[PDB]
Amino acid sequence: QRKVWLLFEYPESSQAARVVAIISVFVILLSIVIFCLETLPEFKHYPDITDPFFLIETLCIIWFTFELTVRFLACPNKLNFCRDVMNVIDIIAIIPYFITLATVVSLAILRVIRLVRVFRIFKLSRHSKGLQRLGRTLKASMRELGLLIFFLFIGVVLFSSAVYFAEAGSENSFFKSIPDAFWWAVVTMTTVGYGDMTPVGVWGKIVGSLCAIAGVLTIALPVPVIVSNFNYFYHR
Amino acid sequence: QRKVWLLFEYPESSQAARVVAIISVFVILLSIVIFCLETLPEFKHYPDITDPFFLIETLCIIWFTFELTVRFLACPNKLNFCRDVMNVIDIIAIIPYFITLATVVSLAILRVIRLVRVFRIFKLSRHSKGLQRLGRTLKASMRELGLLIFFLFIGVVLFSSAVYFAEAGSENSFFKSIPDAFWWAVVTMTTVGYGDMTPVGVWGKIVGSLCAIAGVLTIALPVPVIVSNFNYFYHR
Amino acid sequence: QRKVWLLFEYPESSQAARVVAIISVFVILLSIVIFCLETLPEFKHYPDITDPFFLIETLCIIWFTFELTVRFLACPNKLNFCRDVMNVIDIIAIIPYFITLATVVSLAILRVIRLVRVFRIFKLSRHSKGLQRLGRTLKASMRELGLLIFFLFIGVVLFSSAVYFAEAGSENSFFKSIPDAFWWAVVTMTTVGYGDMTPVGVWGKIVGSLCAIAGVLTIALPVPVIVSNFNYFYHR
Amino acid sequence: QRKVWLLFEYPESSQAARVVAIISVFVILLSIVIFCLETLPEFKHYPDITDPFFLIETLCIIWFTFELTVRFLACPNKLNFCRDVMNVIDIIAIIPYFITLATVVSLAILRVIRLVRVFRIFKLSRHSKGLQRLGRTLKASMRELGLLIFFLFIGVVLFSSAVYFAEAGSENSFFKSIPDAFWWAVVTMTTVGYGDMTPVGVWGKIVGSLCAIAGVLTIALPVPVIVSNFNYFYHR
Ligand SMILES: [K+]
Ligand SMILES: [K+]
Repeated sequence: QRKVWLLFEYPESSQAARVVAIISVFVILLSIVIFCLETLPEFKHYPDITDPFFLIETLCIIWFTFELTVRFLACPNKLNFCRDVMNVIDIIAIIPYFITLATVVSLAILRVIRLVRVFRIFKLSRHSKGLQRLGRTLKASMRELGLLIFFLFIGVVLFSSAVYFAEAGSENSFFKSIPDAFWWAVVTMTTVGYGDMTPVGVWGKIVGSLCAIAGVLTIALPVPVIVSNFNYFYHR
Repeated sequence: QRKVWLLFEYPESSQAARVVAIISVFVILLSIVIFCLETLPEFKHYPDITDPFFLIETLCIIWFTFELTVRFLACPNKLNFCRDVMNVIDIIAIIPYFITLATVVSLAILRVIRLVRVFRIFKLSRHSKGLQRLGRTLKASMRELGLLIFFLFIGVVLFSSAVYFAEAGSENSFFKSIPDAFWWAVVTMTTVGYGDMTPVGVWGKIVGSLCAIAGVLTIALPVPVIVSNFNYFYHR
Repeated sequence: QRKVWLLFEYPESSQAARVVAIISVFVILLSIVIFCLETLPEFKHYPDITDPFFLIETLCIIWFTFELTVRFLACPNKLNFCRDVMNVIDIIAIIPYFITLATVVSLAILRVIRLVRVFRIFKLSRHSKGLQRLGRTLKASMRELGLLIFFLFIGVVLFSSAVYFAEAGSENSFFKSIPDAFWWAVVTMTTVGYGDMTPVGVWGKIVGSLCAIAGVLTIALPVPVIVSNFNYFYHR
Repeated sequence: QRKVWLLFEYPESSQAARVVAIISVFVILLSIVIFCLETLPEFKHYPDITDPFFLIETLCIIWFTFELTVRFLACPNKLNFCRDVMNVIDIIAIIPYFITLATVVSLAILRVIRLVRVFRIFKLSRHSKGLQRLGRTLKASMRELGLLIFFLFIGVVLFSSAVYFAEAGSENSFFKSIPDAFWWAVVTMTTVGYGDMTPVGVWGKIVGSLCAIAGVLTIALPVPVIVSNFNYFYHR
């Protein structure tokens, strides 16, 4: 039990453990590539047993379930294994296949279950030493970042309402309502700035200028929040 | 008096005070949602007693006025109650309902008062300690932010003048005048960058490149201003 | 001499000096507003004595020349009066009127001399206490800003070359040559991001992705340069 | 040998050394300008001996090869000469001419070798005192910048998948597949924001809003990484 546990959990234990970690990384990358390529227009049909993409998916899922079963059996205690995030992300990454397999042997639910496979990238943090530190740094500042998001929501509602009320007098305005102007306000406060929605009126232009100024303010506001978490997790 | 105080003002004093604060936050959120929703194209008519949006608005306004009256009567000092901003934001948020009610029982004046109701968001700062801290941090750096805004205005005027004078030789130019170029210059100095207004001439392109460089400078500039206020209120 | 000095130069000396400084600020603002408003299509025709804009310009120029002559006569040293930038910005701002007046009593030369009036904003630095400090902060980091501009130029040339050579295989590409791609590359490295020029090819999209990443790098790069100048002039 | 080595690679050795460095900078700039101007439509043909754009190239390449040969012959040892980056970049800068010359005396391969001439800019680092410091600062932070790029890739894959799956129900959507959405997700996470690809659905707009928020996060992320490298290489 301990031997296989250190073989599958500690890649630095031996060369075989490093090989296992490398093959796990390769399988994760292959599954991600297959998931991305499956949606290409020239590959989709208008699934089945003979589909090569299906075969690669079965191989990846078989490896994932074998690794998960081995780790669960070799875990020192079941509660810790079931409570660890790096294992819950793995158990979420396998269920969408099994739901699909049951139908082989309503479209609204099909929209989300096929989506959940994107989380396959998340066990890369296990094998990436730097990514664990980055995740810890992000988590340590999650409260202040949430507060910043709340402030951004306040500003986005303010500017959306202002621009809609200043643009109500234009017959060709894109802003039909504040819920419609939310997209523009959040794409302005965060400095992306698509050309698909811009004010045309003078008052709308003034409100947009104020929103752009607030966006300049808010693109630099979380910088001190990132500091004192970064430069802090690297020296101690 | 003192019984209903520390209860309508201090949620942490008792469970009843926490319940009152929670219901106040819920009413604020409901009023904000109703304000944003009522202008949707499928909801607006082309007000009245039977309108459900009107009923929810009356409920929210009744709760707001009851809370404001209770707080005013229970305050230990009438002088500072009016001077406090957290109460002026409350008293502004109730006026537009009463103006609307009088007409039920110049159109430009009607649009601004309707916009005034959007200040309902600001009472959320009372129940959010983090928002109070963020507001204090922003207020502590108001003067330097104003200086930065003045510098941005100087740059925006300079670049609008430059781009208009460089673009005067093009018959298809969007920049008809310096006020027209103001929108583009403030959209460039801020890194939003809409595609609705771009120079087409070579000299216009050079001026736009210089404006973009100055925009990188002007949004990388207020970072140290936010610092020494953040990381300062959280450490002292 | 010394009586009108410390009065035309030091507003804080007496109430009369403060009044003179206030009237100078008002004249500068009026001249700037008139300059911006003169180019509006409604006011422009398709100059003369009876033009109200011309009258306001003559009043502003008369005040400027009177103030400059008084300051020059009252200065204790003629050598440094010309060398000081706050006086050279004044002396450029008066020239365009005199050139225009001579014609009333090659068109490319006419557009630049009209343009150079934009520098009327810069005398506001004399009467703004914080603008001088901000200018000193910017000047103290001029060399590193120039280094950053040189790096940005290197990156812009590299990415323009890459995108043009990866996009020449498309008949509908906007990039006709490296100078054409310069505009897109400097619009991408700076995070303005206009939609007027975007790659359409796959290789063009990859090069654009790399340019956008380098743009994030180059917009986050000058922040430490602004620091150690800001927070340095405010503490020492 | 040592005398000419000091004359060539040490611009501070004498006035002649400074002259040699200046002429090398001038030749590099001339080659860059010629390379950029060669692709202009007014100059391209639809090469030969009489082409002036070929003669300037021959002169630049002759100077480059003379300098390279002199430096190689005057070097103290061959290993460091062939291992130093500022010399290997010179090696890459001369080969493309010789390949072109052979043909005068598979088309895609002929195009990439033309592209690789862009590296002519990189010899400017030798003669720029501050560019070496900037390169050292960038190199010292390359390990963490790679991790940041990896995080950006994870986020870009996640958001591309989310936006494609949310936008699958729209017949007019621009997102045909996850690789198509990769361009938009990069353009969003980096705060550039072209208007060529935007979601139109409500769920697509929500996913785009989340991607923009994460883009603000990822543009604020690398600032602390640049610090502790800057302000560190310039003080010790
Ligand atoms: K931006
Ligand atoms: K943009």
